[PDB]
Amino acid sequence: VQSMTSVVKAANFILARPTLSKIITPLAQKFTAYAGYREMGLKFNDLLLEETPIMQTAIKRLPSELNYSRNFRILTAHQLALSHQLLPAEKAVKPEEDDNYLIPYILEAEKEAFEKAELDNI
Amino acid sequence: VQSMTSVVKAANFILARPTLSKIITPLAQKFTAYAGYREMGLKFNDLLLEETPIMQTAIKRLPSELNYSRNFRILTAHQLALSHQLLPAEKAVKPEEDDNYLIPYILEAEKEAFEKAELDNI
Amino acid sequence: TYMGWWGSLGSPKQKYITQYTISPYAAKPLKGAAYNAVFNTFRRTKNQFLYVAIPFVVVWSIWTRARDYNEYLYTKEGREELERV
Amino acid sequence: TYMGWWGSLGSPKQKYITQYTISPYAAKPLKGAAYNAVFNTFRRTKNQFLYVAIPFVVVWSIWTRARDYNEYLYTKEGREELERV
Amino acid sequence: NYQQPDYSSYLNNKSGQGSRNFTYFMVGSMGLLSAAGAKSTVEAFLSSFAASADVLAMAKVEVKLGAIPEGKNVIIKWQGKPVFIRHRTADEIEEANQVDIKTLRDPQNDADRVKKPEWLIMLGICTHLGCVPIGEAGDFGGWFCPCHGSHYDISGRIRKGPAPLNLEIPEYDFTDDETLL
Amino acid sequence: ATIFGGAFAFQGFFDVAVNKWWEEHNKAKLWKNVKGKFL
Amino acid sequence: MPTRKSNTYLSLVNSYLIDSPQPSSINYWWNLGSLLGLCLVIQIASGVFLAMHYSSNIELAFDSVEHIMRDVNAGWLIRYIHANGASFFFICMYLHIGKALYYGSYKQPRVMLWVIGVVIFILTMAIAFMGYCLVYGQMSHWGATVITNLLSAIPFIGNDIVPFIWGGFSVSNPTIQRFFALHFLLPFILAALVCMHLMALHVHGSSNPVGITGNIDRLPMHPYFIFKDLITVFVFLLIFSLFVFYSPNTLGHPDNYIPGNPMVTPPSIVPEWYLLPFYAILRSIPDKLGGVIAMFGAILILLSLPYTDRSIIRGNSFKVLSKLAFYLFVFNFILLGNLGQLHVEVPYIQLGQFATAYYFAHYIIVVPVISTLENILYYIGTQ
Amino acid sequence: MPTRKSNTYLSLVNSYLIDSPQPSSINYWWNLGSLLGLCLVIQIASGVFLAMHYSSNIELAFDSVEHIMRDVNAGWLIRYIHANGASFFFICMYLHIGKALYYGSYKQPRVMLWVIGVVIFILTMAIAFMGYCLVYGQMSHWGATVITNLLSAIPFIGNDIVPFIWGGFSVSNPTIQRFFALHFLLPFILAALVCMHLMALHVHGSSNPVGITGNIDRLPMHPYFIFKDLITVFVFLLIFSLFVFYSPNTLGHPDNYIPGNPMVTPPSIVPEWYLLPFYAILRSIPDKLGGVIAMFGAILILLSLPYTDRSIIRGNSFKVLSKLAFYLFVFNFILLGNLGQLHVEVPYIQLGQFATAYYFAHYIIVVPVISTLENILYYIGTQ
Ligand code: HEM
Ligand code: HEM
Ligand code: HEM
Ligand code: HEM
Ligand code: FES
Repeated sequence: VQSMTSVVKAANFILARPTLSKIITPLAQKFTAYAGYREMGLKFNDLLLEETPIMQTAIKRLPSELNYSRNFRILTAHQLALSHQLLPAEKAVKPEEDDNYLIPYILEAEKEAFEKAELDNI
Repeated sequence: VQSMTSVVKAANFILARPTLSKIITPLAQKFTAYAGYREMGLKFNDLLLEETPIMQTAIKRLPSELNYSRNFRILTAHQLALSHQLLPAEKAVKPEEDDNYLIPYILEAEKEAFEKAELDNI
Repeated sequence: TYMGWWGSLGSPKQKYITQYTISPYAAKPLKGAAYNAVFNTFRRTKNQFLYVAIPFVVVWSIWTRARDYNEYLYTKEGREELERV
Repeated sequence: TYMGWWGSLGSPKQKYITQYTISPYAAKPLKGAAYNAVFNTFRRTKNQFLYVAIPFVVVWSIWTRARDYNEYLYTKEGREELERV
Repeated sequence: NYQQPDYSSYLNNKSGQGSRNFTYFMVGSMGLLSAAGAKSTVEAFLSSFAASADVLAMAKVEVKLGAIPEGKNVIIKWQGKPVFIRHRTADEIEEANQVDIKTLRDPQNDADRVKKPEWLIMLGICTHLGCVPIGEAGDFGGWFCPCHGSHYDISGRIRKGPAPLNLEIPEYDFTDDETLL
Repeated sequence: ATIFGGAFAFQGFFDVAVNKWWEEHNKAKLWKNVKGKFL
Repeated sequence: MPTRKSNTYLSLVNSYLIDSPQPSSINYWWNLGSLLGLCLVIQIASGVFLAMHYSSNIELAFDSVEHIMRDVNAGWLIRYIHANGASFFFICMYLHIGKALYYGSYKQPRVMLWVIGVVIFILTMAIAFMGYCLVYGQMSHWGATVITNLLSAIPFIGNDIVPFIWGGFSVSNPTIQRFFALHFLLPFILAALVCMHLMALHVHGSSNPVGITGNIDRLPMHPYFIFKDLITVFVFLLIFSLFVFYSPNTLGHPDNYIPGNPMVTPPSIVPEWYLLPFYAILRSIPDKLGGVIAMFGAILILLSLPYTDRSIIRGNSFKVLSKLAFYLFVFNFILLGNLGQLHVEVPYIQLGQFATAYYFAHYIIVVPVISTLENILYYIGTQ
Repeated sequence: MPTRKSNTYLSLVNSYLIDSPQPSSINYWWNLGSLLGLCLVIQIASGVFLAMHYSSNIELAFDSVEHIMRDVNAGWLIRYIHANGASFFFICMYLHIGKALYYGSYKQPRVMLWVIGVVIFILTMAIAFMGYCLVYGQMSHWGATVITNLLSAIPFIGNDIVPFIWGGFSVSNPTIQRFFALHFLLPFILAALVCMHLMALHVHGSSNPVGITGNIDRLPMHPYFIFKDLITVFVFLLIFSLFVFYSPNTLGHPDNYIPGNPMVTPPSIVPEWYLLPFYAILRSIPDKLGGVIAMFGAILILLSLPYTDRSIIRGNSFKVLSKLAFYLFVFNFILLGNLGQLHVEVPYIQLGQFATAYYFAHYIIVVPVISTLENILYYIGTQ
């Protein structure tokens, strides 16, 4: 698995340089729209692989409102997959609501883990 | 398994009659002496089959001092059987100390169970 | 582990979500089986077609080229090229 | 159940009991194995002998009488008694 | 509490106890169809245990009959078990002439135990713990079961021993110098 | 139970239905119907 | 947690082998269980190496066994292992039943375990018998024939079940082939039953020679009862080697080395020794149906035992009369086994009838009567 | 507590069948496992009924199979089952691997499970191949011969291991007998491996088509996904009947009905269809040692897959590029299977080399590269 630290490292490596930014970012939005997760009510961070101690810590340190909203969105996605139907365009998650809410907590978890690893090998 | 209530019923049926008492009771003492459990520190009521709800309740309702004494006697018996040795005659449980300490609680548990069964079929 | 039993499945603290449902014996079974199995199945196939068609088109084009070349090789006109290989 | 794992094996509240022991490396192995395996083994056999001897004596007496009678039947002097049976 | 979602369209039109009755009907129909299919499959598989066509063809095999010394007991191999074909002389027939309504676990006579005295057919397998009897050790003059010492009469009747019945007579028919099973 | 007995009902029903439809669809081909011509 | 607990498979191995809380007072008899498992491996292991050379066809079975004996490199060793190891499997299983009968291992908390035990026993007997039928010696063939003929005594289905058992009209090629298939298989069903036995043991743990609860003083299994199991295993293998390498045919019957001939019965029909007792019971009852019913009861009555044993105290170790009764029963069982191999003769028919009578009387009279009498004697003695 | 939880045996059956908290969003693909288990039963069931009639001798193997087909009552049914059911066993296993590859069922919490999966796969192939060798047709014999000749390429032990496999100097009676024994056996080892598979599944549960955690909405299994299992099972049995009863030899090869003759090699040697892909890989590499290593890598690289998959999101259902890569891989695998049966000819040698190259490149390049690219694309798009 790739760490959010490394994913964000690469993403900021690309975003800083105008040529790669202009080429990719339109392709990034196009890929995220064709991904089809937004049509099921899921934000991107709902898709993240929860089954890891870092990620488990990240969810365990979410605020109350974000935690409950995530629970409801995951349940809605499960129900939609269960009934083989999608949210109408008006009810789907819009690009501006895919706000990367969980990334900061995962980054903090990885920062803690990386400092612990570095200091254990001081 | 024979309910302790039935065992006491039979025992008093025998004891009440002087002829049967005079015949059995000497054989009763001789049988409990030859049984060999007393030389291992066990009183009679230590041998009782613990793995029954009635018996388990009876143990659960023992006084603290009797409970700890029973625990130590059982532990001593286990150690003796483990090391293949017996207590010296002076340390073995004398006939007077084989005092039937647990029977009252067992009989109370049996009485409660029998009352519950009788009323459930009223 | 990441999945306990029913009492504690590892789901985060869930709250404010109300789940309504109706019993069977009181719902129309196969409510929209006929219409859905056509329209929704077509919709799903439309969404997922390209992912199966582009790889299939590529692989089957390669296979067709190889098969046609092999058939051509073993003919009275493919004898020379077969010898050269 | 009637036996849990190590934390709670189902034993009653146990208290006031102290257990002492010494390391195996600090203890003499097979101390009185020579003397024990003779004297204590003889003691155990003495205690348990009658329970194995009386049943064995009864069964082997029955077997011996049966075997001897069978041997007697299949002989020139047992011919008549065999015929009667 | 609050306003429930409207299920009007999802609600069934059928009676309260009727729809569950129909559900029972189809669930039981599924169960019993599955039981019938399982019965068919299990019967088909177990039918393999039964005698294969080869074994059935091999059985009911005629035996090469013909002239043989009177009183001599021939042996055959019909259906695995030995067949003790004996051409008992007229002396054996005369001995069997003595009727026996008692002292015989199954009173019978050559009237049914053999079609003709010149050709006697009888399976050699004993009754209790089926074994091949000795053809001349019988206490009654016929076959003897060495395993238990049982004695088989010249007519095949069980005279003594642990015999549960009499010497079974195969279903072999007779013909002109041939055995027709 | 009644499962054992009921299975017979369905097994026999399907078995007889098929063993009555088959010898009607194929009556012109089976042995028992053709043997007359060669006898 | 340690790797031996976090991992699922290592967690199971830990629960059953490393940390299983055994009582500290268990004798060497409790090692027999392990031996049986080891034997179950041997029977399988060596067994799998005989199917690699055994040809199940009737006209090749005995010759194939002889090919194993004389031609395969270690074939003689594998065959002797597989045979004497079945004999030792049954020795250890009889000891494991005798222990469970002496100590009240069959009583309230462990009845299910006991039940599985009985089933295992039943199943094993079949397996063993079926395996014997594979050698197709004289004794092999005629034992198969006698078993099938007796099973033909079922009231109505008997006449129809036996041809299914034979696959023909007598013990022949289909019978031996199907016996080989079922004999290769049923050992794995027995492994499954053994796993069920182990789960039913683990739910409540094992008993004690003293009978009282062991929860007060239990010990782990890895330091203790693993190196006790090693002692028992090496004693087992030492005696097993005394048999396999020296006098390997002592337990077997010589007639089994005569290729099976349906037309000539051997002088006497006897199973392998471990089935003799039941065989004796079978011949004690005259009626064939009665004989089979009594034979199967001779095993199934172990199921009745946990309920007929009315003793408040588990086990025999502290009971005088019950110990005499148990040893009398054991010696009568050995007497039945001995009568199994003896001919039906004047004294022995009556002796076998009496032996079977007392064998069943043990379970249905002596155990209940003696247990109740001893309960009363205990209570009167202490007062 | 309910009897389905108090009793340990019923407790296990409940934990796995009646109350297993399956996620509510699983497709019909998750039913394949049950089918595989069902097939494992069928393979065993019919299998146990074929060994009751199959004679493993080389001079009797093919005649014994024909005796099953022609003489045994339902023998034709049992053989056609045991064969087409193996073909369907591998159809369902390939579908179960395809599902686990599409959805990230091999990712972190279930890596252990995945490993047993692979082992099962490997083991199964052996079993199937070995069983096929039992028919001892032309293709059976020559497949055994080719396999052993290829295994003869091990650097030093190769010259010595092959006689241990052959049990002689060429595929002969000992080879067929040992194949029969190990083929009867290894299915039970596979049953044990399937039990381990189910344990590793139960520890962490099953995944979802959406990939996200199912803990938020999990359903029991008795009223849900047992009746879905019945749909999948009955569809499986309906297609299995369309094959077994109608055109049962479609999946097999006609040359397998010609009794094995070492002195005449058939025009072409192909495994049974489900092993064709790997066979193709074996021929794509010229070196014999290279070929066998490359093939076993083609099977084992599934183990590397969970670590080369650098995807933060489980599964392909929400990934554009990875879905294209997966379907391209699946179609290349079918292309390899197709090339397996085709003669080594001018275009096909190069096409097979390229197909093998891309097959391995999938795992070691495309999955990591595509997963990393899609992680970056996801993060950039949301921002
Ligand atoms: C392959 C055959 C068998 C195996 C591998 C097996 C396994 C075991 C094991 C591992 C133990 C624990 C160790 C011990 O208590 O000695 C045990 C105990 C036991 N065995 Fe078995 N068993 C087998 C057959 C049988 C049979 C046939 C019976 C009775 C008919 C039986 C009755 C018991 C009982 C009741 C216990 C519990 C002992 C106690 O708790 O006091 N077993 N068994
Ligand atoms: C607890 C399980 C088993 C028991 C108690 C057992 C016992 C026996 C016994 C007593 C025999 C008679 C052999 C003789 O007297 O020469 C036998 C034969 C045989 N058994 Fe086993 N067996 C078991 C499992 C297996 C297994 C798993 C196999 C796998 C192949 C197997 C293969 C055979 C074979 C091939 C024979 C033929 C005997 C021969 O050729 O010498 N058995 N078995
Ligand atoms: C997953 C497990 C198994 C698989 C995938 C499998 C598959 C196969 C296949 C494909 C064949 C080729 C048969 C043919 O082409 O005619 C075969 C043959 C055979 N298998 Fe299985 N099998 C399995 C387990 C078993 C088991 C447990 C047995 C137990 C007896 C067994 C017995 C046989 C026999 C006797 C044959 C010989 C084929 C014949 O005589 O027609 N198999 N197996
Ligand atoms: C007899 C063969 C097999 C049986 C009976 C079996 C059993 C099962 C069962 C019951 C499930 C749950 C239902 C499902 O997820 O479809 C499952 C899932 C799975 N199967 Fe198997 N399995 C077998 C072989 C394999 C093989 C060979 C592989 C891979 C090489 C594999 C990989 C998996 C994985 C990874 C899962 C977990 C799926 C998930 O959680 O999304 N299985 N298996
Ligand atoms: S010989 Fe056993 S009863 Fe006839």
